[PDB]
Amino acid sequence: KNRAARVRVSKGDKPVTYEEAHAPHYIAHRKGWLSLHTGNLDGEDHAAERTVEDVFLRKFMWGTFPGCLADQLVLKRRGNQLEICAVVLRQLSPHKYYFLVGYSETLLSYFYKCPVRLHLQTVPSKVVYKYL
Amino acid sequence: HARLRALNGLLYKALTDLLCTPEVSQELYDLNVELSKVSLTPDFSACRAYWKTTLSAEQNAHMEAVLQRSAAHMRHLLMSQQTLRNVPPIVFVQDKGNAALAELDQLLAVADFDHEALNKQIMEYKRR
Amino acid sequence: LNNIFEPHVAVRDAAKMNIPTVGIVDTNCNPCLITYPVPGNDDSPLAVHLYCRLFQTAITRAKEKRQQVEALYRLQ
Amino acid sequence: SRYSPEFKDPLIDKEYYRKPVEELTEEEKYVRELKKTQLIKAAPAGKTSSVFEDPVISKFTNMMMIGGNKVLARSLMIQTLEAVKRKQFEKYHAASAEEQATIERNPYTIFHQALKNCEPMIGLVPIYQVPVPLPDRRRRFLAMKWMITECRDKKHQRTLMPEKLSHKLLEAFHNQGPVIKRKHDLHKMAEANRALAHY
Amino acid sequence: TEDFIKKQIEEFNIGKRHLANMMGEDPETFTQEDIDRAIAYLFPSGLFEKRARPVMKHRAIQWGEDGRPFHYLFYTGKQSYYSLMHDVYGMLLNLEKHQIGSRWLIKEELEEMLVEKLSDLDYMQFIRLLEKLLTSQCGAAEEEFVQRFRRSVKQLIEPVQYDEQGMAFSKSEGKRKTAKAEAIVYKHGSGRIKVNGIDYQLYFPITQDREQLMFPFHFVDRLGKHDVTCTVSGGGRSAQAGAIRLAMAKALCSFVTEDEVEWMRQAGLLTTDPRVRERKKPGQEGARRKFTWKK
Amino acid sequence: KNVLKIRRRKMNHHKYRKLVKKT
RNA sequence: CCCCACUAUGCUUAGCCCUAAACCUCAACAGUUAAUCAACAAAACUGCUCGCCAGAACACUACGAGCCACAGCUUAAAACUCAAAGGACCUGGCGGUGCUUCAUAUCCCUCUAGAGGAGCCUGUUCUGUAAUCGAUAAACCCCGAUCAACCUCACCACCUCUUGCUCAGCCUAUAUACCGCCAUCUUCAGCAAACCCUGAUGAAGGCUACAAAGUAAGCGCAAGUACCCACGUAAAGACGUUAGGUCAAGGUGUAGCCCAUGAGGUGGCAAGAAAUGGGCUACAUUUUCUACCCCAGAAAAACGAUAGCCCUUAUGAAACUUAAGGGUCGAAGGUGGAUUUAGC
Ligand SMILES: [Mg+2]
Ligand SMILES: [Mg+2]
Ligand SMILES: [Mg+2]
Ligand SMILES: [Mg+2]
Ligand SMILES: [Mg+2]
Ligand SMILES: [Mg+2]
Ligand SMILES: [Mg+2]
Repeated sequence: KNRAARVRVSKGDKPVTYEEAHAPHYIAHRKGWLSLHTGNLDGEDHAAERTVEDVFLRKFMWGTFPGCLADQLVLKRRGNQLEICAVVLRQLSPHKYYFLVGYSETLLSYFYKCPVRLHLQTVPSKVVYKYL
Repeated sequence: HARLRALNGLLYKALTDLLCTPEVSQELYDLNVELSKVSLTPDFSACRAYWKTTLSAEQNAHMEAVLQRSAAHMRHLLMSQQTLRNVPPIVFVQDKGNAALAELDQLLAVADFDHEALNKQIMEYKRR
Repeated sequence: LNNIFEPHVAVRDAAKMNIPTVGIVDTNCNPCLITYPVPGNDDSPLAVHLYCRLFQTAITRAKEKRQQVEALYRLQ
Repeated sequence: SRYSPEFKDPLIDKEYYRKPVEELTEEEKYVRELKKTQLIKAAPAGKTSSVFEDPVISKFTNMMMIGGNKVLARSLMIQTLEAVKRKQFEKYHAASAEEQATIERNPYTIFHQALKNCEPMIGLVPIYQVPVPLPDRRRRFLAMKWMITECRDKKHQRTLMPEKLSHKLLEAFHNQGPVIKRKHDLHKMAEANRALAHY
Repeated sequence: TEDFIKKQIEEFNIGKRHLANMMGEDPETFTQEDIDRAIAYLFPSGLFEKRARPVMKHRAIQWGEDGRPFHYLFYTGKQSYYSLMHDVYGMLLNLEKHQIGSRWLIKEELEEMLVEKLSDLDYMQFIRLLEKLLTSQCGAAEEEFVQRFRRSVKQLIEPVQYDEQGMAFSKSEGKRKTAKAEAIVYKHGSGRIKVNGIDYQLYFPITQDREQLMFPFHFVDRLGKHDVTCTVSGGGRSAQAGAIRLAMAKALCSFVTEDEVEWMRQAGLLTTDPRVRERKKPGQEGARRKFTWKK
Repeated sequence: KNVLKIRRRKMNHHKYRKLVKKT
């Protein structure tokens, strides 16, 4: 059986978002890519660099916002601009959210030498697409 | 096995005697069914009587249906006559073998013209 | 009675759910669990038509009397 | 198959569409009307409306084909037909008028007659090798396969396929040759196993 | 409830007005097609499953606030199906007292029509009742009822054109495997066929390809009655021959009678052969050839 | 019902008869 | 057991013997059908009386007694031992056990091309080496590897280092601790929570379409989507099955090494007695060589090595071990057994 990036139904109680509820063979069909850059296009270079940067950004935003990210990040690259769009819970205080936004933006901009921006969309709770 | 062969012969004779009479039913006697052979299952679970089938398909189906209907009654009759103390269920199987021979006759009228095995291991062990 | 001459399961279900049941019971019926059994023929077309007409008239009369009473109270 | 089951095989026959309406029966008229509402498969590259199109020769060419080399198989078949016709013409011109009347010169007729003569009426199948009747399709396939296998035998050295096939076809046209002998041996074996045929 | 639906309707109207403002369109004539085009432009999603793309658009409850159901057959649990059966039975009673390219809709279509879920046996019962209605010499009032449940089950021909030289001609195209051909057939000619500017007997040394080219004209008995110019690209000799054959037949349809067009369609001269090379799959030698199964 | 009690009775009777025959 | 012959015996007379699943397994008599009844059996009881029973086994026994009985019958114990014995049901299955239908590249035959014969290539096993590991019937065997001359490398030999590139490290043990990613039936359509009803509310059961207690969210199939259609191929393919594979992708539980089971350098294997799997090239004339890319001319005992030897070139620091080319050699082989693979 295929065990890759799938959520197995056990009791119809586990809540899953839209991303988790869809198997990989649905990426081109029901859930667009979580990252958008030109590196993987035809004739374009630096695909590996973009992949490594995306992995580091995901692992860094996951730990910088512990228990706050509702779903996986969305990374967009436009020229040298990098935009991280994150769905976040409303558990933490807004002061801490703004502190983390400023800190993460400045640190990522200085680390990757690109004008990083971070857009947070707040939700009361993790949106449940279905139960498994 | 000898006992199976003897029982097969006895059951074939008994069934042939049964079907030569209106005893089972008038319709079955009117059908004039014939048998080629009778074979018992190795575990004595069933008794297959191979009855010859005529060329007519509808008549063959009618005869097979009547035989299937009367198989249980014939089994009871055999147990009543004490030809066998325990008679397994009787299954009437169509026999089309003679049809192939008949068609071959029709077409041919127009056709134109132990110790040694282990001795190897023993030899190898002796040499080794 | 159902089509196999057993009592309709709806009778037992309504008794379970405490729903009163009016019922036309023939000689072979079981009026034990029916709240308001009416012993009568249930096979003749005339009898069934009479029952349908009677219940229709009763319900229509009740509804129109309810409308009349409500209107009269409003006009009070 | 890329064709849905709704599709129907094409009917490449000009005479069918040239038949007058009056001669059509009620069932034939209904069939023609129904065909107007049915999807039709594309005409296969093998068969056309050509008056010289012989389905038997086309099937024989397909059987002779090795590794999809249809051009080579067609060339071998036409060379065989030409060789048969040339040998028949030589025999005709070298024979007297009385023999000339009997001598046949149509290669297609000779090919069909040889295949018919090589058709085995009855064959054998395990059930014991019980002799059993053969459907006409199986008969034609067995005749063609026997002819092709006999021509492909290594017993012939350095001789081209068209010459060997023409020689075997001419032999079979006169009810002689290895293929007719094979058919007679099969029939003899069926006669011998007549006893076991009751299985 | 209906309150939620009405709130959604008001929200959709307000959002439609905002969308019309954003696109600069007239808020009055801003129809559903305009809404869909605006949404597709503003939120371009290339997800293949069209149901997953963004969409801005406009089941119900069968009882009111007092708890009384609206339909008298509600407690059956299949009120739509049984109401339909009741109406059909009433029509059959009325008919009894007073005295092709269409098929019955499939169970899925019936369920969509009745917004309910029905078993196979229920569908068969309804279909048998409808057939009895049809066979009962039903009038137009019931024939329209039947046609509510009825579902319907010819080749277009290119027109004749004229060239600079003054000849009358038609042009068509076809394809076979990986070969594409475009053919031009003149109304009057002498049987000359030129492929890519080369005479056909020189461009097609194989006799089978020439027979394939002959097949369309020979079928309608028009050998030597036309002149053909074909441009074919891709594929092999046989694929090119088949593509040219299909294109020539399609173009010649413009000059033969409709009966001959139907005859050619029945002969397969007009159907495009969908048989194309099947892709090789991983874990097997070819399209279908598996690897040697070891033991 | 199972005849295990009857089987035990039969076995005991057979053994008793054998013992009586022996001695 | 079967066949034949034959005896006690079955029969009569006159006595004995007194045993049976001697069973309607339901004691005799009287009465009732009123609110049923553990189960099964033959619907449930009441009144009354007689006989009998008090765990199983010892035990249709021993002893005593009686009897026409003498290997008998009736009556009938105890000691030792056991935690059960037993009655009726419920759910049960596996059985090289038949019959009738079937399988659609599928179980057999039939169709085509193969494998099993030869060389070579490649993997495995064995042999050997000082010199990895994992894979091991289907579901391993051109497998991890879309790849090993050094590196890769985890192996071996020798030498070197000790808070070590790392707030160390370990390719050290355990896939029978796991995540992760998968095989397999699956070329399957079932898995199912949550309710409802039946059996007196027992282990359980829930099927009737002219329908009689089932409904079912959800999962999967389906559908939808990709490719060229609506077809087809992909993709998908649940729950379960093999304590299935991988601790050597990586992570991690447990346990172990810490002057070494860690780290580094130099050098080195990898062969053939042999068997086996798979692949390539062929054994030719439907062929070989050449032109051409399909109207030809030659060859035809030659056909046939990508093998062996030599040389050159490419890559590289390094070619003996890689690849390409050339020269030379022209061998085995002559369509291959049982068996077996794949294709609609
Ligand atoms: Mg009644
Ligand atoms: Mg008795
Ligand atoms: Mg008594
Ligand atoms: Mg006794
Ligand atoms: Mg005693
Ligand atoms: Mg005594
Ligand atoms: Mg070694």
